[PDB]
Amino acid sequence: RVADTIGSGPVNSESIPALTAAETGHTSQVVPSDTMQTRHVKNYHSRSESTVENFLCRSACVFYTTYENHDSDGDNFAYWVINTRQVAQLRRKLEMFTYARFDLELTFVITSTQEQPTVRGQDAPVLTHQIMYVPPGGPVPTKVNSYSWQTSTNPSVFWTEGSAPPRMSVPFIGIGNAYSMFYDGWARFDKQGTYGISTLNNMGTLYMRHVNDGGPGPIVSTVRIYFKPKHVKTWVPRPPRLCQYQKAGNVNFEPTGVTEGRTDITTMKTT
Amino acid sequence: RVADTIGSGPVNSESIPALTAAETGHTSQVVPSDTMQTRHVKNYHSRSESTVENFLCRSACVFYTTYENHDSDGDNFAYWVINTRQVAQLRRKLEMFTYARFDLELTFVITSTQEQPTVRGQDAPVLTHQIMYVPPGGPVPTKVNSYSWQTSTNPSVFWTEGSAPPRMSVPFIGIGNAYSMFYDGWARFDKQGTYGISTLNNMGTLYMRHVNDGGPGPIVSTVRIYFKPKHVKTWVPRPPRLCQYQKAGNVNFEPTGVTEGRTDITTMKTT
Amino acid sequence: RVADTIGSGPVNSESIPALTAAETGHTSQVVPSDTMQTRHVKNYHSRSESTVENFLCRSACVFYTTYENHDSDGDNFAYWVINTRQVAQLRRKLEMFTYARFDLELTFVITSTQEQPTVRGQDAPVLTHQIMYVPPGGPVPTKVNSYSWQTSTNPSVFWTEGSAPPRMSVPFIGIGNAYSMFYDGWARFDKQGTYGISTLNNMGTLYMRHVNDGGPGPIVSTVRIYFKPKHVKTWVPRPPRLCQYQKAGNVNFEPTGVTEGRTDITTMKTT
Amino acid sequence: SDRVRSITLGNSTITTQECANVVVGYGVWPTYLKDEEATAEDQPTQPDVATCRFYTLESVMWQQSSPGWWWKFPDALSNMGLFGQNMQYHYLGRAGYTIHVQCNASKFHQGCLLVVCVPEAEMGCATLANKPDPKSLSKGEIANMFESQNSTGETAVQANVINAGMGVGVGNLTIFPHQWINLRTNNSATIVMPYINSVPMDNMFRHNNFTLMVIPFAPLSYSTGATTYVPITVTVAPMCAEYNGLRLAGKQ
Amino acid sequence: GLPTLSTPGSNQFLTSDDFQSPSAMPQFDVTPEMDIPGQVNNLMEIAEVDSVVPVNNTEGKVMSIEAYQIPVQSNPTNGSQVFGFPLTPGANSVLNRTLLGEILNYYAHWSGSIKLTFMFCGSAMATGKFLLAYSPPGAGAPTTRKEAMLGTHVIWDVGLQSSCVLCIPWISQTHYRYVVMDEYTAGGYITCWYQTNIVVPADAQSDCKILCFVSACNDFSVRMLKDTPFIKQDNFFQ
Amino acid sequence: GLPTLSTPGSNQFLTSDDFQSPSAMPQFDVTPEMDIPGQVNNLMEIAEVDSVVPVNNTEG
Amino acid sequence: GLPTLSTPGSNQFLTSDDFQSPSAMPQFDVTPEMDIPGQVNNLMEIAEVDSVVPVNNTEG
Amino acid sequence: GAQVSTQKTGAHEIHYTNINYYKDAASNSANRQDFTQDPGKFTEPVKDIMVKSMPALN
Amino acid sequence: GAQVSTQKTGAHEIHYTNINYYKDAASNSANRQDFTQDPGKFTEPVKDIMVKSMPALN
Amino acid sequence: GAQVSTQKTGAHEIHYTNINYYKDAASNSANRQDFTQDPGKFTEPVKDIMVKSMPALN
Ligand SMILES: CCCCCCCCCCCCC/C=C/[C@@H](O)[C@H](N)CO
Ligand SMILES: CCCCCCCCCCCCC/C=C/[C@@H](O)[C@H](N)CO
Ligand SMILES: CCCCCCCCCCCCC/C=C/[C@@H](O)[C@H](N)CO
Repeated sequence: RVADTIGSGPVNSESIPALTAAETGHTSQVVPSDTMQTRHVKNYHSRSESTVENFLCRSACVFYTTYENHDSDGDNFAYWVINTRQVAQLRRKLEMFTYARFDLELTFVITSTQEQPTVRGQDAPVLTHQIMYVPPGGPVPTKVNSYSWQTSTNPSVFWTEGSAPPRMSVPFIGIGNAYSMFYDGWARFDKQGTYGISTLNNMGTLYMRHVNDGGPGPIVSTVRIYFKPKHVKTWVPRPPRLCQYQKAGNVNFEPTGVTEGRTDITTMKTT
Repeated sequence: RVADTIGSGPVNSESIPALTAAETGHTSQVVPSDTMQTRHVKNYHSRSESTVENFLCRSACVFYTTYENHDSDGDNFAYWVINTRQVAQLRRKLEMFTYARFDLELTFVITSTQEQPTVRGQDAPVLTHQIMYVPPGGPVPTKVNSYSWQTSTNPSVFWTEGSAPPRMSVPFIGIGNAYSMFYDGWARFDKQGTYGISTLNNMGTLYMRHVNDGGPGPIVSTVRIYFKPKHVKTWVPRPPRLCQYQKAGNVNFEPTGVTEGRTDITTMKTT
Repeated sequence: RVADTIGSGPVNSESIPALTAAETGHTSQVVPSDTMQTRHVKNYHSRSESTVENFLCRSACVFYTTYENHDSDGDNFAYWVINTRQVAQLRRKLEMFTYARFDLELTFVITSTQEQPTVRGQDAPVLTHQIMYVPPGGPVPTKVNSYSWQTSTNPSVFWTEGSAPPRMSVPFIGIGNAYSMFYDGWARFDKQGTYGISTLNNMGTLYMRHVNDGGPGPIVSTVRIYFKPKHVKTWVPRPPRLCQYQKAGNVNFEPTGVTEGRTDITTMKTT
Repeated sequence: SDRVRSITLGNSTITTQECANVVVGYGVWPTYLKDEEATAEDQPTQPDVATCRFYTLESVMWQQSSPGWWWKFPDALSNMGLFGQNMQYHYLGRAGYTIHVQCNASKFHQGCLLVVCVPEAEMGCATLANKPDPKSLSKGEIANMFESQNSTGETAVQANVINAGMGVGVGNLTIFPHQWINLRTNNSATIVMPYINSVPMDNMFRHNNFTLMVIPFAPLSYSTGATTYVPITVTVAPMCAEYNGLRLAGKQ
Repeated sequence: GLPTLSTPGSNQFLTSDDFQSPSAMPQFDVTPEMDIPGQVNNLMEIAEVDSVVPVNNTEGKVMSIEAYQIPVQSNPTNGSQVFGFPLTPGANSVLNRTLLGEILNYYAHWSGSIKLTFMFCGSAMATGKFLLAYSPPGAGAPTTRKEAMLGTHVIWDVGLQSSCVLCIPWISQTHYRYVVMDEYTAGGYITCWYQTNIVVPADAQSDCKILCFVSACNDFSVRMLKDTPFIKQDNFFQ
Repeated sequence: GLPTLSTPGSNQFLTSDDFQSPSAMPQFDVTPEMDIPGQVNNLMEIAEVDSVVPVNNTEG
Repeated sequence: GLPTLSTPGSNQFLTSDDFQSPSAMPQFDVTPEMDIPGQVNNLMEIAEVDSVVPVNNTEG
Repeated sequence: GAQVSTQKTGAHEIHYTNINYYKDAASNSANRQDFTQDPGKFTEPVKDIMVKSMPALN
Repeated sequence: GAQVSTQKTGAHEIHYTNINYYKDAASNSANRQDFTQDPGKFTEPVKDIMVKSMPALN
Repeated sequence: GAQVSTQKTGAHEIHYTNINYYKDAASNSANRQDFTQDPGKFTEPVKDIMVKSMPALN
């Protein structure tokens, strides 16, 4: 909830609220009552929707990729090394903070489409997909039927088409006390090698495939991945990203103007 | 939960923590504080995830096989004699212990595919499968429509495509006080005959088939079987399997090196 | 739960437990302790699974029949006069008792298949079936669209394909105080006419059909019927059926040997 | 004092001049079967002093090339006096054992043995499609030997030491009850093994239970002049042996 | 019917899910528990047990009991290095195959102190002092005893107590290191050097072996289950 | 609606399942129990009864 | 089974929904919180901070 | 009116909860927990008892 | 262990009920009701307070 | 007969609720909360204790 504006009247003092020294690096706590005659207003406005949690807590696509029912070996299955920097939207939000701690709610939207070399009497049974998460170090699949798909330990989801977006919750899996959105440092003590946020990035890889083996007609499926931070804690706010993004692994940017321009410091015409 | 490291300082005693006699077959209970100056650390790390239950309690494919809608008599239906040794992953985990006792959660992922001699106007109604468990001794099916599929006593599951992995729980059905993962003995008192773990193996057979009889176009369905130990108790831990597996019914192996090698006992270059 | 074996020692008495007179038609209540030196054993074995209820309480197919989407008038719909004697399995179990009283849980597995005169652009909407129970005396259907299918009073189930086995519970609907599995008598006082268990059999008829009327391509559906006795009470146990069954309406049998044979009364070789 | 030791079982006593402690099973000490754990109903025989005593097996010589040896229990004791006779007449039996491995050298000698008891040591065949034969598995009171190269044989046990005949790193045999005999400090190892099995009792001919393995991790070594004959003797005592199911004798 | 609304997640089969499920065998009477020696409850009970480390895992020695034997002998020089390997228990060949390494391989993160025990297998007449050390990362690996000595070290003196313990403290900037090998998560170097020399009388071997064991200390824990890269398969065994 | 989430197992038909199910004949009044001699509760009551063993089961 | 009736909304995936969901990593032990200076709870804490306004935003 | 019973647990080392939702007793689940047992009907229907340690025919 | 909270209702003119069904806190719904607020960290990090009606630079 | 336990929460800064619906203990969920731990069986099976600060071989 917000502040009531308390009624105030005439003044003729030597207390000067309006005059300060911004050099101190301190934001003035002035309110209308200090510089004009105010009436009393009982303010009921709440700041419920600007809470960091409500700000970040909405599912956002972080990526998508495709794989095919049949066609052999790249095509057959797909994989994605988890990271939140390949999309503009979410990435800019998380990036309004330097460090953050949160749980995640993953939701997957999986859709399928038919490809042109059609075939007659094509009548395919429903499709079931499998998504497997391979923590750093785990044996990774090499083709749609590698032994690793038996997932005796890696977690996986098997989902059938037409049945509602599979979903899971994942804890704060970070190894530090928070996820770092920025890292002005290197991976190696000699500073040779990578520099920047990518040095920290090691959250594993997702692997997806069709379970029912390839039928006559070719089918392509796309897996859209959604992230939803939950139970959010965020520290050290920073300016929102100005320059558009260029690369997923660093902050590289093309210089850009501070704002749009207008004709003179006197123009009321809103752009 | 783990131990706090208690702060320690200088020493000049005749108590020698660092010196022991490993000949005793006893592992030293030393901690940092015994050999260096330690600061106090309140450790909050928990060992929740290394509990035997959380280690084994994740569904793992133990096998899969196929059968066809139409095509006659081998093809028509499938069967599997239950055992956990035909897969590398799970088998190696259970095998980190000599004896174990646990319940099981079976989950089946069943998928179907169309085969090439297609036919026109192929528009097949949804498929329903039946899986039947035949305890040792029960009359076993001989073709897709044998009387035994009436299951008046054997348990069976009927499941329709597109509706979520059928699942059941099965108790510790062993006849001993635990399942033995190893058995250095024979089935016969005269030692003629089989030797090894297979002498104990008698858990029955699974039988699967399509229920709707064969339509025009050929269809092949694969049944993937998942095992998930629950309510686990495990005794006599053993070294993890080094040599790869060769056979499902015994421990036969090809000798193999203890580790990968490196150039000298002085090389810091991690392989 | 079972009996503990109580420890016993040497004896030299004139009490003779081992010697009896089976002529009395009385089974000896001897236990190991009476004829040998026993150690004490606390027995935890339970007889939970041999309770009459757990023995009979598992769904069993009692019949199945078929009908077609299109094709006219026999084919169009099917019917079955309810009885439990057309299957070997269940029938032999119920028959281990002379009289029984129980409720029933009916489950139906309905599957459909395409027939050969296929047609192009065959794309059939999902199928809905109707099963109607016609108590003795009720007007019975004569074709797929007879007035009787309006079921203002007979109970019926309408079920759509792909949605999980329809199921109902039916009380002990018998008119006597129990269902008789045997009846050594006649239906008529003059003994002319039928003799045997069939004289009692009058439980009505089931009628099934497709609801959506016949489309271009022919489709055949099979209805498998499952019976599961519940809340079971059983009297006068009898010997299990030796000879195979020949007829559904009587006990007619082909004489058969008491057991398999072996070479001599001295052969330990299990057959 | 306390490196010295004396153990009396039956009419036999063992003494040691330089031991470590005595490693005890998995902390469990052997004991007869409890009525709550029992299933066979007949009254057991518990001979005692006549069967639970120290039996000394054949000695073996440690040479600078020996890869190791192994013996299987109860097998190794199937011919030792009354313990063996009881095994023959009974369908079932169970027992624990105190195992005492002996090996004295000199101060100028060096070497170090791993002495382990591996419960349920199923072994692999040298040729993948076969099963080893009874004798490749156990030669009774006569030690079988590991080899320092892949064994070949059409029915032999794949005895290359590095995988201890089981397909595992020999260096991890350590999670099993063991001691070391580092000649520099020790001269014997004593291990008490409780009865470990997934059933209360078992037939003693068709199941082995545990295998004693003696494997040198640092080879016997010495300067010329020093005695080259360094035997390793194994003395074992059944503990709390009971049998059930008496009948005529033999295997079959 | 009770008005209900299905949520995303319905009907999926997640391998690490935890729900109840009907039993296919109602009223089945299990066989009474027994009481077998050696029950295990946490993989960490296993990782806390010493296993012999194959320090001498050079080329041809890797298929020999020799992989386990560290060579030590009398020398005409001072402060020679006996051995050296990095603190990368999950991924380095020296450590990754021990009981500790095998368990680490079923996980993605680890944390804790580790104990390395050295057992001298010379003869009773041999003597010698060694300097065992651990050096956190950042600077290189020590190439001389004067460099190693400036870090965490213990000076082992051979005598009645054949064995001696170098305990490696957990000094990381993180809390958890990956078992997987990352330069970010570098753990330092373990090395050993002669403090004096192996002095022996005439008629006693000057060449000796030293065995080295590993196990976790009481602050050790692993996190994040994953499958091991150590067991492959081409198709169902038969 | 009460937010719900379906689990594996939904819609299967396991022959040894044990659930409630609607009765097709609501309020049906069953016929009073009687009291017939020889009730049986456990198959073991039957197995505890002597039966004549065909020891002489040779050939003919 | 408990008689149930599904309502409109079932199975949809609304991006701003708020339901519970199974955790893919059961019993995962997170790393202890720390206490970093500068925690933020509401975007308004940021909007309440002075930023330099580019009033002279003409052309070049 | 929830009924709490005991699960089949095993012997050498817990409750459920059921609520009936239908108006008819026939709709109820199975009576899988009825362990009554009386062999005497078939094993000893003899009018004059018959003691074990005694001479069966006097 | 049902928890009853308050719904966002509005201001110039009611409760819910939640039961957690999973063993892991990460499975729980969002903390959409946490209204803590402290601008002072960023708006007034000055060591010597700074009163409004007063001469900022003395 | 609802059982309320504690969720895995984390350490430097809540309950669930479960009701079992099946007659068989095997139908129950996992025992993911059993944290018993005893290394002594394997780490110190020595009959004569072994103190740390003491001379291992007397
Ligand atoms: C069965 C599917 C399981 C799926 C498991 C996914 C786990 C990955 C969660 C990642 C949360 C990452 C958010 C990004 C953090 C990075 O910004 C920082 N560079 C790390 O400090
Ligand atoms: C309707 C489907 C019912 C399915 C019933 C499956 C029952 C089988 C459970 C088997 C658990 C076996 C795990 C393996 C144990 C073996 O390692 C040992 N050799 C036995 O001592
Ligand atoms: C909407 C579908 C309703 C289905 C109703 C089915 C009712 C029939 C129940 C029959 C139970 C019969 C078991 C057999 C009993 C016979 O053995 C005896 N001959 C009768 O005394």
